[PDB]
Amino acid sequence: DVVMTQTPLSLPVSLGDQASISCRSSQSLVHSNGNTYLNWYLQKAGQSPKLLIYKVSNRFSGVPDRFSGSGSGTDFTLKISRVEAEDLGIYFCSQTTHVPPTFGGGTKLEIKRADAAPTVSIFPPSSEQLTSGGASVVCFLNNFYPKDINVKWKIDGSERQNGVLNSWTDQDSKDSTYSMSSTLTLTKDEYERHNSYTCEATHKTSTSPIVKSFNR
Amino acid sequence: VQLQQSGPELVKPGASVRMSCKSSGYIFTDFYMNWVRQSHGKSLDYIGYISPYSGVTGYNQKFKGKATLTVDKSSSTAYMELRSLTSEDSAVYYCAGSSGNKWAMDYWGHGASVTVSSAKTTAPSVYPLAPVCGDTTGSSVTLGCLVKGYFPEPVTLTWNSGSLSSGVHTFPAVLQSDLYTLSSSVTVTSSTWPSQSITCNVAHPASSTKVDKKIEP
Repeated sequence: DVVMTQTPLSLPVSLGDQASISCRSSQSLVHSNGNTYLNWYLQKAGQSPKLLIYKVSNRFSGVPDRFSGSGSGTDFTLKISRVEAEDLGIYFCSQTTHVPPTFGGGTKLEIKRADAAPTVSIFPPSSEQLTSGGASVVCFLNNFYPKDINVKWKIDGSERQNGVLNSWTDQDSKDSTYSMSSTLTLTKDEYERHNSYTCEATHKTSTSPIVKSFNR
Repeated sequence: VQLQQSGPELVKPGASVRMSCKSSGYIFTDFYMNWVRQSHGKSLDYIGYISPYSGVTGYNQKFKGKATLTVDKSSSTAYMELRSLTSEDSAVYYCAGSSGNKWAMDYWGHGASVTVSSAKTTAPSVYPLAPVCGDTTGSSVTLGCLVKGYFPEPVTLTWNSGSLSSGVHTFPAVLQSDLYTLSSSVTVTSSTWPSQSITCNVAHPASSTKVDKKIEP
């Protein structure tokens, strides 16, 4: 297995910049017959991958002039000249030289903007649920940038992980933010057993954590 | 060159699911049908390939174990059978054609999710996340709706039968143990709420569930 290593994970650009992506191999992809089999794929969200460039510099029929690849042996690059909106997606490298075929981790290009601190909201359990025997507390953390946040729940000062559920927005095509939900699912008796519920968002926008709590 | 693939395949652990890819595009191009796996969100693993016009089969030696490749070349259909399935195997599975020197897959099918769960069509509980004392950001009162416990995916969560769009944020459905969970928020002026109905509105159409839930004070 020839390990592929694409960096960075998220390349943030603005429209019309150059996008530069690196792909490194655990050994030469130059085949014993002179050809090097390094391939690049774009997967736009909600769709499949497509062949942008096989064998390091050849554009597959239909790819535009703004995608051209370069490199040799173990180190390879894709440079997008002017990032249009339809170039946003996940770019994956592949090597077909050795068995098995292997791909590299992927690279997401997200549009840049300033920061945005998360607007947190903490939600007490619904009456309807407590009748059904459950208690789940939801924190909503909306419109922030970058996609990097830490959310810790603290049920009476002490923190809790066992039983957290978390989900994510991709980039909003309005104001290029991310949003998140964190649902701590407790049981009616754990809920009755305890009183203050804390939800904390640690992210570059505050050095001091963004906090949100309630007491039952 | 176009490729035909299977439906989503919801099954319980211990299953031997079979998917097919019948291509109708690459005829006489003595090509290969490729199969690749796409994990949750991004990661890709190669499974193998089969030549219709020959019967040449090869596997990533780590899938050589859970998959097998078949081709009824006449019918243009080549099948992958994933036997012994565990929770992990819930992913997209891709078909892909390759020809000539490129050694690149240029034509990928549409994909098929093979979701594994030991549960039958559980309809969902839907709960009102009225801002039970987050109090105010002046302007911002963010309400929510918690759809929890359904199976399988999807649900259609509108807010006020479609005319409440701006400020909505529905998060992707993640599976608590075998069952799904989903929530949306709706963010507003301090005067629509409480004065006007903001009803969360869930249909889980696979189980004939339709539920409007009013988010009142």
